[PDB]
Amino acid sequence: NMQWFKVPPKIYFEKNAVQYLAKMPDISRAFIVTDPGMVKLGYVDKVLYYLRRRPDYVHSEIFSEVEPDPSIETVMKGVDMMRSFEPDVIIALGGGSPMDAAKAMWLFYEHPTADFNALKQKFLDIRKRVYKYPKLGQKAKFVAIPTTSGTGSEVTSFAVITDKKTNIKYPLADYELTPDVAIVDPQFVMTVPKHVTADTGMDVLTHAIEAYVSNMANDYTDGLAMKAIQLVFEYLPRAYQNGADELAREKMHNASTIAGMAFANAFLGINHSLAHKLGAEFHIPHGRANTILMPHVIRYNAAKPKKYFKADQRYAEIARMLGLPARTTEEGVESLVQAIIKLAKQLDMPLSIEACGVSKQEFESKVEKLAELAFEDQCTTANPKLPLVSDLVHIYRQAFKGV
Amino acid sequence: NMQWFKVPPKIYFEKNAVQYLAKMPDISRAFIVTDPGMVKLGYVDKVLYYLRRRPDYVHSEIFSEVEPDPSIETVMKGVDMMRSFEPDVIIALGGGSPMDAAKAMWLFYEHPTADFNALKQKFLDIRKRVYKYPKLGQKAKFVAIPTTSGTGSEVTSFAVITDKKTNIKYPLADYELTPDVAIVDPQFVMTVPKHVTADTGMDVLTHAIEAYVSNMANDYTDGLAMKAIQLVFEYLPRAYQNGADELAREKMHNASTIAGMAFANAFLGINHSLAHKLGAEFHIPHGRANTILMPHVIRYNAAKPKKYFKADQRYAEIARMLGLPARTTEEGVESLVQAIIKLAKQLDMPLSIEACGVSKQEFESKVEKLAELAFEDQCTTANPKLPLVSDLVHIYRQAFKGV
Ligand SMILES: [Zn+2]
Ligand SMILES: [Zn+2]
Repeated sequence: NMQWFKVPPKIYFEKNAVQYLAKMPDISRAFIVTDPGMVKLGYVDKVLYYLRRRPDYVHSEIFSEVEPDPSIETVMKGVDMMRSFEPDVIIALGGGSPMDAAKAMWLFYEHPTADFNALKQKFLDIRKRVYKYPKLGQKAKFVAIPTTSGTGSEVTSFAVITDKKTNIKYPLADYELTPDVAIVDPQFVMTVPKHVTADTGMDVLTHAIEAYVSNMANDYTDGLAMKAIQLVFEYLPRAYQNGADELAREKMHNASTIAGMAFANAFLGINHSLAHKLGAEFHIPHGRANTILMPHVIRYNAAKPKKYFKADQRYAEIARMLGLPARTTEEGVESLVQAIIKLAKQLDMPLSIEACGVSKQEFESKVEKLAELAFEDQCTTANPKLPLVSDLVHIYRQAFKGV
Repeated sequence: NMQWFKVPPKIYFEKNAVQYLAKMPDISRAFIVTDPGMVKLGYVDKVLYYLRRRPDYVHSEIFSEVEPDPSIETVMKGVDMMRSFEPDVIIALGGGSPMDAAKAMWLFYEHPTADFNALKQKFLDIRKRVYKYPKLGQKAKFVAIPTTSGTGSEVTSFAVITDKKTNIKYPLADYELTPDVAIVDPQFVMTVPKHVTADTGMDVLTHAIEAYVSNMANDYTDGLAMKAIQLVFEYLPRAYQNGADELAREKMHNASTIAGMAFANAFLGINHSLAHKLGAEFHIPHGRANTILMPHVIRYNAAKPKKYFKADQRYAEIARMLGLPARTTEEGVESLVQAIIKLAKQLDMPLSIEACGVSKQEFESKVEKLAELAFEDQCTTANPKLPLVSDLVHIYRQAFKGV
């Protein structure tokens, strides 16, 4: 009946936070996990530069062959290199893919006695307050360095790896995979194109709102989630209109992590469940799908359940702090909805599934399937109210019309 | 030029959070550091109860001879017992005194090669972003369990130990003393008398406000500080009027830790500097002294410096979020001041140094001394603007009249 709050014990941020790698104690062998993109932009060179500046010599190995939605094959390939190389630090540089991929290798590197076939079956129960295999004695430290703003994976214990010969998406639980250090350096976000600045920027906002109305929300996550929401409405338009705006980028990158610290402990809701499946089926970007769904999900969650429920009031708290009309809970909710629609328009994002290129026959033929899968999504468990599959169908249909 | 944010990697909270000690992995020998008060209330029995419920036998040693403002003699006495007992977990149960005392023993237990005479001279530079002696390989885990709401010491790396044959107060730096686990259980706060509920409750508010206008404030600490401020204005009156109010106690205990997470990284200001010396000289309780000074310190810090300064605007942000009139920065500031005066009155607290029993001759004879010492206080370094000793004299004089 108790609750817990967990984050990386050290988060370094502001520009050139990456320079900590020149100061970080007790590291002689670094295993860098990333993708070809970060290598292309010389971001890996940036990391290696500060390791060279250490008084003692540092041997480094690079693992760049990481694909979106990392597979087990990719993981075990990395583990094999790690076991021969034996790093005392693992540096995950990139988006959610290299982050989750690196976390997975870290697990099997530290626990050679672990089997993936076993992990496939055991599921993440978000009611549990202790890891079966927590961090006790590890041979390598884990440093997360996100390059988007963002997934906030640099503060979570969540690692997901796809199977391919099945294609089921498996979250890895029982093992504690929270990074030892998170380096939130905005210099890595400077180059992000504007249409994904908008996508990733709205996922941060979705993470924070969902974390705030989650049935796991607490005093510790509430303040962080609220702050994240504030920062997005303040600087995401600026970051979009001008990606050279250093202040706007610094704020969004922090908001991404702060939103992460909230949902790492409070989890999410059906918005991500609905977006997971909608985006995988029609190849719609994650944050783009979240924006289309948000107006309709908030209205559903705000609807007092058929009959202690507070989701409607909590949505109004966000409006009230945003300085929006919330004299009553009902209008406060709709104010928040309208603010999000305005923002979405500023970022030139679609506001319907139909606007994305999806037919109405292509959609109606898949809606029952996605609704059922969405319900099955782990994130549904933390939604302020457990929905019927029919509730998710209705939301999807409203989302197709748009708003 | 980078910044960092650090907290205990695991914070357990809500009622019966102490039950984690039955689940906490890899502990066979517990060294409990506390004071006679916690033993009297059976709080130590509560801790020992859950250690017994572990599958494996747990040998426990208790160290209760801890006095307010712990001395080095107390520390080295504890270390000697630890070295013979060899605990794999240290449990600090109590207020700031047993917490700081336990942290100090932990240092010398883990680092037998450390000298206090050496630590006396090296000072806490709050510009540094790496510990000279961080947590790498420790033979004992540190569990902090606060019983007041509170000092928030259960999340800081700050340990202070008095000398007596000198009586200089020495913060211990270079060594990383952040607890591995913080257990914020409101069952330990239920019995706190109401006049100290008010004192400790207002110190939380002082920690949060100072952390928010500190020159070290950042996106991560701002959200936490703001949340803390909200919780106090909402539940501190309730906690005062009725100490059996379980919700009010749970909220204040969380607010204490959340305020801690903010100032652990953002530090404080002259309010604590002024309160440290005022309280040590006239034996005025910490939070009681902070309340008398706050109206006058906020007005000073809000005053635009003689000539990027934002302290005035940030004070108004607190008023605005509190729903107070802040149409302009100037009135927003004064609104916050008035809200604090109202609160102080609800808690039946004094509003002047004279109201505490201090004469006007007893005061005027000491004011230069305290002002000079206040300036010298470490906390002054993080104040939004560096004050002259004369500025601190004026504040002290305004505080004597009251408001
Ligand atoms: Zn997301
Ligand atoms: Zn204090």
